[PDB]
Amino acid sequence: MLINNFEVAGAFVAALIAGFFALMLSTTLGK
Amino acid sequence: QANSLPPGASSPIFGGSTGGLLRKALVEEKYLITWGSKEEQVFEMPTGGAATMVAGVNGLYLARKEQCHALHRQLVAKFKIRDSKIYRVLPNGEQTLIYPKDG
Amino acid sequence: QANSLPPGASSPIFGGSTGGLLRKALVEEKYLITWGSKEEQVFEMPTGGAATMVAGVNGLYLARKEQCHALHRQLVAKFKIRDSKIYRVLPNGEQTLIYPKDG
Amino acid sequence: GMVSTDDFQVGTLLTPVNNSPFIKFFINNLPINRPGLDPFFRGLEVGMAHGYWLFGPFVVLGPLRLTAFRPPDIEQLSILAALISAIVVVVAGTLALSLYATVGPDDDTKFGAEGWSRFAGGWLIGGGGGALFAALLYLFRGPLLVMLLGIIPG
Amino acid sequence: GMVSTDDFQVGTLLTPVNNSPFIKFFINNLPINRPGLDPFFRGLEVGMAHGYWLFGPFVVLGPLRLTAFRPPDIEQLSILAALISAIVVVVAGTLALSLYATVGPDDDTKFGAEGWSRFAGGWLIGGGGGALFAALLYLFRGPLLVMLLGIIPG
Amino acid sequence: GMVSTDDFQVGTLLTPVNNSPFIKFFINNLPINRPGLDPFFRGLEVGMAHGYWLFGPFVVLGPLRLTAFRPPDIEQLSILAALISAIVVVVAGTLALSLYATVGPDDDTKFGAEGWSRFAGGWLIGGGGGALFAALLYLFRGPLLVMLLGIIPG
Amino acid sequence: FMFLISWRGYWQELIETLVWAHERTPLANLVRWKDKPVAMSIVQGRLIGLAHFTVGYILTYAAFVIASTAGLS
Amino acid sequence: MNVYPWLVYVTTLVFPLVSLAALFILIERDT
Amino acid sequence: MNVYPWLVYVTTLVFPLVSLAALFILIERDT
Amino acid sequence: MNVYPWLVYVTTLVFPLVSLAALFILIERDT
Amino acid sequence: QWLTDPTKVKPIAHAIFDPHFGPGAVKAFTPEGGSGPVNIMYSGLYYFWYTIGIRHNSELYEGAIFLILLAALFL
Ligand code: CLA
Ligand code: CLA
Ligand code: CLA
Ligand code: CLA
Ligand code: CLA
Ligand code: CLA
Ligand SMILES: CC1=C(/C=C/C(C)=C/C=C/C(C)=C/C=C/C=C(C)/C=C/C=C(C)/C=C/C2=C(C)C(=O)CCC2(C)C)C(C)(C)CCC1=O
Ligand SMILES: CC1=C(/C=C/C(C)=C/C=C/C(C)=C/C=C/C=C(C)/C=C/C=C(C)/C=C/C2=C(C)CCCC2(C)C)C(C)(C)CCC1
Ligand SMILES: CC1=C(/C=C/C(C)=C/C=CC(/C)=C/C=C/C=C(C)/C=C/C=C(C)/C=C/C2=C(C)CCCC2(C)C)C(C)(C)CCC1
Ligand SMILES: CC1=C(/C=C/C(C)=C/C=CC(/C)=C/C=C/C=C(C)/C=C/C=C(C)/C=C/C2=C(C)CCCC2(C)C)C(C)(C)CCC1
Ligand SMILES: CC1=C(/C=C/C(C)=C\C=C\C(C)=C\C=C\C=C(C)\C=C\C=C(C)/C=C/C2=C(C)CCCC2(C)C)C(C)(C)CCC1
Ligand SMILES: CC(C)=CCC/C(C)=C\CC/C(C)=C\CC/C(C)=C/CC1=C(C)C(=O)c2ccccc2C1=O
Repeated sequence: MLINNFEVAGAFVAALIAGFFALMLSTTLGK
Repeated sequence: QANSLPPGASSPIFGGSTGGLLRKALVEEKYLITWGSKEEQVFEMPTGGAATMVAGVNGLYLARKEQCHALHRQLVAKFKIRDSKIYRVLPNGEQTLIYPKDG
Repeated sequence: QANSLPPGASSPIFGGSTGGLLRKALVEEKYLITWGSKEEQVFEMPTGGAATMVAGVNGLYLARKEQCHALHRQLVAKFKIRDSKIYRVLPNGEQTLIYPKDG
Repeated sequence: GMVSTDDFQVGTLLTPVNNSPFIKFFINNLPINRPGLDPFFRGLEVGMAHGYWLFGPFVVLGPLRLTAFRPPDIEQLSILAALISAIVVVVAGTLALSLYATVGPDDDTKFGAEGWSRFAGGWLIGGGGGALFAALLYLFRGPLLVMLLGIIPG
Repeated sequence: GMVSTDDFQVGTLLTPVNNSPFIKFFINNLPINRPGLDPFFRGLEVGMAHGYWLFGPFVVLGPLRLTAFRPPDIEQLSILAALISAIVVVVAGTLALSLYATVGPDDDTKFGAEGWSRFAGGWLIGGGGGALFAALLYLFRGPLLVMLLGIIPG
Repeated sequence: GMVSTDDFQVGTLLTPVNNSPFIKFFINNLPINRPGLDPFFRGLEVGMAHGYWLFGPFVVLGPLRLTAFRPPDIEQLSILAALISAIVVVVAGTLALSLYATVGPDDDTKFGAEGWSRFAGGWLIGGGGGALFAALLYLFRGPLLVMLLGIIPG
Repeated sequence: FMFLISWRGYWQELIETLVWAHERTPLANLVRWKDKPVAMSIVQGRLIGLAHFTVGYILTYAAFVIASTAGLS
Repeated sequence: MNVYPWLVYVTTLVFPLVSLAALFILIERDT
Repeated sequence: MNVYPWLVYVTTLVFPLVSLAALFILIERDT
Repeated sequence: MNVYPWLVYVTTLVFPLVSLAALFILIERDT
Repeated sequence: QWLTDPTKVKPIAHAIFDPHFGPGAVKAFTPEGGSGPVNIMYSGLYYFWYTIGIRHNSELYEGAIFLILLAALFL
């Protein structure tokens, strides 16, 4: 059994948390 | 810059609130209360929060003359300070005395 | 017009090339060499081709200072002219001497 | 350190939502604040983004949407109705911008009444075009969302 | 009473066709005269009104119109032909407006040559858009002029 | 006689490719050089010419073209694909024009950043319109290139 | 009943917070009102509450007195 | 039936928004 | 039947209006 | 299959050209 | 599906969405019993995940979640 769309959406919520922290780190590295 | 004090008056320490000036202070009118304090002490802002004023001459820009006259009655009823003078600042930089108009 | 010689200098006979001036001479800087010839004699252009200088003072506008300096060294090494003066020309028309500085 | 004010009398706060440099880069290079742009192009880009997204709720959620309706023959009426709906919403926004313009704006943009009318005009063309472009990509989402070359022969 | 002249050397009459206050409100707020408008938006609104009505005579009266032709198979050809006809009439108007602009206009507008070229540009986009909008609502007049919900099932 | 140079120090050659008077009338009345035009109209006309020709290689040469495909049901997909392809090429040109505009142009045009943004906006609207107009004439070239009146009855 | 019970100075202070929220929202403080948002006046608050009370009264009873009598059968 | 539906679209939807825009011009432009 | 119809559309319809517009530019612009 | 192909269009085609346009704005504007 | 027969069926990296493929390549990168074109994995991760004891796609999913949140923690 493969992975449905709801768990891919949960992985995208987790990646959004990761993307926010990457977006904060890259800008404060740019200072 | 746009809210520069007259020479002789120093700014009280306030951390900035959201209740202060709006676009009317840029385009129509704003107001300025200038008083003299003998020490550094803590007064409630008329727009929310608390500020600390220093010994000497302190000036504060407000959106509204009733905000200034409420600040003035707070200084009288708490700190016995009666030399507040209230100016109306126009956006070109003109300053006129509107309390005490008698002197 | 946009490339006008100083009064006293005459243009050498050249049929104009494509190696010459570009937009930088309009917008940033250009350079001007003036030399003194005793006769009309045939010299290689630094930008390609051949030109003839007439007797008198000849002025030429070039994009770089090295083109003017190479033209001056070719005039020394072939035709024995050592009074070339190289100037730096700004787009507003202000004139300064850059070769020789010492005199 | 994070919450400062510069001007402590103006009723505003310098906060990481306000004062961090990537949001200031995003907002100051969103079209209405992006430097070196005529108001017409600003309204055009705002219109294209808006009119592109405005097609979507009308085609998924509107009165012509179901799988219980009549074939996908109703789907073309759905795309056409959603396209007209997004254009008329852009027209109402254009009416809003140009009624703002024609009574004479006072605002922190340095647009005139003429500048906001350029914005209104760009808004209308960009919005109707964004509606049309979203409708064309919705018509083309059959071959877009699969490998079209492969089921077709030759 | 009704007819005055208010500068009697100037060959004009000030008449309730001329000088009624709602007629002056109408004419003075048609888009070529409505104050606070950049010439492009004036052209845009003039084009949209004109290009919208220009689709009609070509579709009802053109070479492809009748009930004795081949089904509504020719009706899509009628709508497309009238659409192209109204856009090319708008293109001829654009050519007219911009030949007016490029030879250097002297008129009671304070448009320049550049201002009349903005009007020509807005005329073209608005006119072709008004043609396209009248074509889409003419495609939609089947469901528009009936209660569409009610004959479709589910 | 023909290869003159007028400013002989400027690296130029006035040649009959350069200095024929009909070539100067052609180039100096191309839209970017045509006097009396606002930059928006110049961009609009450049866009319409470009977007009209840009449809063609995508519909003849693109991934949906052949007579060995599935009836002429695929030809509507071909016309739609070429239409979206030409509009996205115009969008990329608009992005190019406005990345040129937003960074501060220094050029022989007397356009500002705002004038080049007007040109970018006109380029986008004209190019998408030229793509749409070429798509509509390529929906109509069946009846356009025959005597359509004549094979229809009544 | 909102206009009838809740009165003016609540709504005036609420509109002052809304005025602050509009002048500090980017992409939106560039759109300005021509007439300053204030709360409705005291008499206007009474009148708009009366107008809604009256409109709702009449339409509620008209709906009842027509559909209950037409639905007798 | 005996209906002009386009007239309902004009006078109940288009013309009132038209009229409110005209009264907006009447009540907001100075002179 | 050997016909190029698009060419008839170019030089009998489009190109004469093109030519009258170009001649209008030739006869109505000063210098 | 289990593909989000619209995401492939966004992040492999649209978002790189988006990013190069944004980086062009970063590297070509004075202050 | 690879745990049921590790010696015949090949490891799969990920699936392909490239709109440039014609029909020959679409059927070429599709395996037998597959519903579209994929990449055949040549990096040994299935053998890695077998030896370290992953037996389900749900354990692979919680591994994916844990590595995204551990990356979020390090940023
Ligand atoms: C808020 C409550 C609500 C909601 C969610 C809906 C929703 C809907 N109604 Mg509706 N309706 C409502 C109240 C509501 N109605 C009321 C009070 C009435 C009056 C009695 C009606 C009368 C009505 C009728 C007559 C019809 C509907 C219909 C519909 C459907 C489609 C309409 C449409 O596309 O609009 C368009 C939507 C938009 C233009 C945009 C939506 C707003 C966007 C998505 C907000 C996005 C914000 C964003 C996320 C945040 C910013 C992001 C940024 C910071 C990056 C839709 C599902 C139609 C239908 O067929 O029913 C199924 C229909 O014919 N309604
Ligand atoms: C030879 C002359 C001629 C001919 C044959 C036509 C033929 C037609 N006209 Mg027309 N027209 C003409 C001259 C002509 N017109 C002139 C001189 C004017 C004044 C400039 C107009 C202005 C006009 C308008 C405003 C409309 C037509 C419409 C139509 C179509 C109506 C029939 C139909 O399909 O029902 C279908 C009926 C509808 C689809 C109407 C639906 C309801 C509409 C959308 C409400 C909004 C209409 C409103 C009045 C316009 C906005 C006003 C603005 C100030 C806000 C028909 C094709 C209609 C049309 O173009 O259809 C797309 C229509 O809306 N004409
Ligand atoms: C004036 C006389 C006249 C009239 C009424 C017509 C009418 C018509 N011709 Mg025709 N024709 C004429 C003379 C005329 N022709 C002449 C002299 C020739 C040259 C020999 C031709 C050659 C010709 C050909 C070859 C064809 C026609 C065709 C047609 C039909 C459609 C064409 C069309 O849509 O045009 C477009 C119409 C417009 C762009 C707008 C019309 C004008 C508007 C409605 C005026 C509105 C003013 C408004 C009411 C007042 C302002 C209002 C404001 C104050 C509010 C149409 C019924 C076609 C056909 O198929 O026949 C059936 C066709 O192929 N004609
Ligand atoms: C130059 C070599 C070349 C040529 C001629 C082609 C041609 C083609 N390719 Mg291709 N390709 C190439 C190299 C080339 N490719 C390379 C290096 C790659 C990368 C590996 C690809 C990958 C590729 C893919 C994936 C696909 C193609 C496809 C195609 C076809 C349509 C694409 C299209 O419409 O583009 C658009 C064309 C334009 C927007 C304009 C063309 C340029 C104009 C005509 C120049 C005009 C100049 C003018 C005459 C002079 C000025 C006139 C003025 C002075 C008056 C087409 C026949 C598609 C296909 O289906 O194959 C059949 C397809 O899917 N190619
Ligand atoms: C006391 C009551 C009151 C009254 C009579 C007015 C009256 C007015 N206001 Mg004000 N206003 C008020 C309170 C009031 N306001 C308050 C409490 C605030 C917040 C501080 C504002 C802030 C405000 C601003 C910024 C502006 C006005 C403006 C106006 C004028 C036009 C109304 C309008 O814009 O339509 C507004 C319509 C709605 C609120 C309905 C919302 C419907 C939704 C959005 C769907 C509509 C669809 C549409 C197509 C949008 C979809 C696209 C979108 C998703 C992009 C009008 C005379 C404008 C003006 O001065 O004109 C030049 C103007 O710029 N007002
Ligand atoms: C960082 C490693 C990585 C790599 C190389 C790939 C590669 C790929 N992915 Mg995947 N993806 C990843 C992480 C990764 N992904 C993660 C962690 C998730 C869970 C949220 C996903 C969610 C995902 C989905 C739903 C899909 C893909 C798909 C694809 C394929 C097409 C590209 C695409 O649109 O996806 C877009 C991916 C996202 C929008 C989210 C990715 C988030 C990652 C972590 C950002 C990467 C940042 C990176 C570490 C920084 C490197 C910078 C460097 C350039 C200097 C492609 C082969 C598609 C596919 O299956 O092909 C047929 C598909 O539909 N990915
Ligand atoms: C919320 C919500 C949803 C989600 C919708 C969404 C919006 C889902 C999320 C979609 C996305 C697009 C999440 C973004 C993942 C991007 C990531 C991890 C980036 C890493 C970049 C990195 C490490 C950088 C390295 C870098 C550093 C640090 C530098 O210093 C400079 C270089 C470089 C840039 C390379 C759902 C609908 C799905 C569910 C319901 C729901 O509520
Ligand atoms: C004077 C008057 C009158 C008359 C009127 C008339 C004449 C009418 C009309 C009318 C009309 C004539 C109307 C119209 C209209 C329109 C419209 C409403 C339009 C539109 C459009 C659009 C919206 C478009 C869009 C677009 C663009 C632009 C771009 C791209 C494409 C598209 C499509 C998207 C009477 C006596 C009766 C009354 C009083 C007043
Ligand atoms: C903030 C942000 C975000 C969000 C975003 C969003 C919200 C999204 C989106 C989106 C969108 C919303 C997009 C869009 C778009 C669009 C387009 C791309 C358009 C277009 C168009 C066109 C192209 C048109 C054209 C035309 C014209 C104009 C004229 C004529 C007609 C035509 C059609 C041709 C996030 C958080 C996530 C991340 C970070 C940032
Ligand atoms: C140089 C020359 C030549 C060449 C030429 C050429 C190259 C060609 C061409 C051509 C072309 C290339 C043409 C074109 C065109 C076009 C057009 C005509 C267009 C259009 C359009 C339109 C009309 C659009 C519209 C619209 C809009 C804008 C918006 C909305 C949508 C629409 C669609 C409506 C020769 C040698 C031969 C001769 C001499 C001169
Ligand atoms: C996921 C994954 C991965 C990664 C990994 C990592 C990087 C990590 C980790 C890690 C982990 C997963 C871990 C863990 C752990 C656990 C623990 C650590 C536990 C516990 C418990 C307890 C209960 C304890 C208790 C105690 C204490 C408290 C102290 C000491 C002593 C005693 C025992 C008492 C890999 C790539 C390989 C593959 C696939 C996926
Ligand atoms: C030209 C024109 C009218 C355009 C239409 C303008 C547009 C877009 C919507 C129309 C306005 C709307 C819908 C609301 C605003 C009314 C408002 C300030 C209500 C708050 C308020 C409430 C709730 C009370 O209970 C109350 C009680 C006693 C005294 C005062 C108040 C009071 O102030």
